Amino acid sequence: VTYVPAQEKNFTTAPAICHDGKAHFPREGVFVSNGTHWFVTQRNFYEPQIITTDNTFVSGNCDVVIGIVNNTVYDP
Amino acid sequence: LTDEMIAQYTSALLAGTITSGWTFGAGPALQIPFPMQMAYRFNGIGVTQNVLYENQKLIANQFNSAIGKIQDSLSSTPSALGKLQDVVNQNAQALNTLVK
Ligand SMILES: *[C@@H]1O[C@H](CO)[C@@H](O[C@@H]2O[C@H](CO)[C@@H](O)[C@H](O)[C@H]2NC(C)=O)[C@H](O)[C@H]1NC(C)=O
Ligand SMILES: *[C@@H]1O[C@H](CO)[C@@H](O)[C@H](O)[C@H]1NC(C)=O
Ligand SMILES: *[C@@H]1O[C@H](CO)[C@@H](O)[C@H](O)[C@H]1NC(C)=O
Ligand SMILES: *[C@@H]1O[C@H](CO)[C@@H](O)[C@H](O)[C@H]1NC(C)=O
Repeated sequence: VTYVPAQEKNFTTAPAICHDGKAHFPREGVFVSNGTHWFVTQRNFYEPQIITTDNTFVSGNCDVVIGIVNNTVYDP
Repeated sequence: LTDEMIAQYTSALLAGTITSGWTFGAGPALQIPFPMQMAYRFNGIGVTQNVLYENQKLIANQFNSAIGKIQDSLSSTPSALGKLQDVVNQNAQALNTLVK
């Protein structure tokens, strides 16, 4: 008994998010967008979510990565 | 199968692994940038992914240098393909002994 996925779709992606001069990386997700909004989802199934401080970790300042975008991060 | 057919198969496998990763071995193939694939493979041994994103050039240079050194190491040392040569020699010796 096996598991096979299907019905794929196109999206755009970025390696990291720079907010307030710091680089934010995903925990176990991928950063995706469909337009004017950005979300985080798991690899093997589409499930968007809002970016908070409980699914990202911070390292350094957004000056060393090749490819980084500006966006806001919710603060609970 | 002729030689060019096997070469075509090897090229197909190389292209598939370069452009997709491990996704094409189970179901349809999906596309992803190469540095992200490298970061994901880093996460499989116990290293956080940011380590890759701050040392890209160093890793790329080391990779290229290793490939060049592999070419030179293969070229220089003469006795590196012993197994296949041994197989050919054994078959030829058996046939010659049979004919004699
Ligand atoms: C996908 O894009 C659509 C539009 O192209 C977004 O739809 C609206 O987004 C706003 C703000 O994000 C919401 O207030 C609206 O409720 C959304 N729907 C409509 C009908 O306006 C959508 O947010 C994007 N993301 C997802 C996951 O669908
Ligand atoms: C995604 O985009 C490519 C071109 O970039 C296009 O050929 C393809 O039909 C699109 N959709 C899917 C599901 O790949
Ligand atoms: C992606 O490729 C385009 C095409 O050359 C380039 O302009 C852009 O800077 C690249 N983005 C990266 C490497 O983040
Ligand atoms: C992000 O915003 C800063 C100012 O807040 C700006 O200088 C920088 O160019 C922006 N970068 C991107 C990728 O939008």
